[PDB]
Amino acid sequence: ATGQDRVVALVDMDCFFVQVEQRQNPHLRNKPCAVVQYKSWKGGGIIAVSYEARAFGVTRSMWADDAKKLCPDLLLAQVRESRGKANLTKYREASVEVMEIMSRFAVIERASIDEAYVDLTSAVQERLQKLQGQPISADLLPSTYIEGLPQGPTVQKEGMRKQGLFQWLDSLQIDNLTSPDLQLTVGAVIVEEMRAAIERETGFQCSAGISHNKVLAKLACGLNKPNRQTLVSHGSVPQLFSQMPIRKIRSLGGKLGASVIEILGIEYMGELTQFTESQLQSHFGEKNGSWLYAMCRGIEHDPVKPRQLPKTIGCSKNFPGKTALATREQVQWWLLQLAQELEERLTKDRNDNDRVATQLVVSIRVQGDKRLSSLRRCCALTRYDAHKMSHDAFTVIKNCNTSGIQTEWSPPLTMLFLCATKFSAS
DNA sequence: ATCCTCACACT
DNA sequence: AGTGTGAG
Ligand SMILES: O=c1nc[nH]c2c1ncn2[C@H]1C[C@H](O)[C@@H](COP(=O)(O)OP(=O)(O)OP(=O)(O)O)O1
Ligand SMILES: [Ca+2]
Ligand SMILES: [Ca+2]
Repeated sequence: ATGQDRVVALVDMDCFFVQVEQRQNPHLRNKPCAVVQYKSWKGGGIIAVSYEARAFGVTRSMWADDAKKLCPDLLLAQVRESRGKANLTKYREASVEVMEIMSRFAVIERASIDEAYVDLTSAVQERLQKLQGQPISADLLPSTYIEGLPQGPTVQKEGMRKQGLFQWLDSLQIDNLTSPDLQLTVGAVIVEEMRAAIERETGFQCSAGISHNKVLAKLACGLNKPNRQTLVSHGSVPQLFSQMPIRKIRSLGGKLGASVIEILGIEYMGELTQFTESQLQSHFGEKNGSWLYAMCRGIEHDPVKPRQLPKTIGCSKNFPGKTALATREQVQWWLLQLAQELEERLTKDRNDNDRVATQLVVSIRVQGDKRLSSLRRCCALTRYDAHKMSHDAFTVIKNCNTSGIQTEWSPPLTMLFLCATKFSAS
């Protein structure tokens, strides 16, 4: 079981929110620019950064005022605000554009607002039969890198890419319709078409990874950005993983990746191969150890889920520091703002996707607590009605109020969160 | 004071 | 049902 059964692609829009504003505002194209939300505090937090601005070291999470110190000619687009909070509608809608184009080629899994996995196994099969037995020309792959090539016995980047592609296509066994390397190559030709279709029909540029599973696809995608795709073959994995830091593989970027590194005394993904599956399972659990055992050999079976629609519709606002909501009527007003956006997006969903949400999830944070949420509670969602939702949300969080007064809210609320979930066909 | 999101595992 | 992790 070499884990070469499937062809999987991960497509990822290049600096997506920036492109969305650059498409709409041509003055911003091919310039250092970023997208920010909320202008008042330190110029606004940066959530997306064009590749021109990145070369000055501008990053996400920075304050816009500080980014202007790194890049004085940085241009800024501010996220729409509605009802006193950020409104992402323009980007969800531009996201819909991209998901619908990709869905014309294969079944996709929406992984985030701007990336989708594609299972190309079947599409590659059909294309292999229409392809008689004729060779794959390099012109079919004008923006594809083959990771690990060129090797063996040109100083500029496009030169390297071409030499690597040529070495790869020279040794392609195009007479064997079951060689896994042929299938990825044909998968990559389809992804070139997918990416040309996206750019022509939206103007949005993107990168893609093509491999045999989701984690290699995602890893491959970020090896050659922007506006390029990378094929990571099963055979490339030992050299690729030998110096790949663990935290770079999807889901090892957090506490678990930190435990793998610490407990085992290792640094790179390839070092995991020296351990038995029983050993990995003993340190990290049955499923995490089985998964680590196979993943460090480049094998993973997580399937491409057929799901293009989010499972939850959510809507939240932080109230940091001195702004924490300390009165009962303050908490009521913002729950109404939240419910009002929620209601408007839910009714778009019902009309667009023939489904209804049946459960309302209310979360709050409390000043003094350490974590994202401090409490989560749930009631029934029977009506796309902003007042009822916010009345029901208040009902189910009223007793969190440690205050003895009735008009006050102690401890003050630092976050409000409303989430419709548990959708059913309608 | 990166804010606002979404999926999923664990219990 | 509620919590926590990991990601965009
Ligand atoms: O913390 C965040 N808070 C609010 N919004 C965020 C956040 N993190 C990412 N986002 C939004 C904007 C980003 O454009 C889009 C895709 O995210 P993401 O793929 O990670 O980065 P990106 O498309 O901007 O650049 P790139 O893929 O070329 O590295 O998600
Ligand atoms: Ca992405
Ligand atoms: Ca992206």
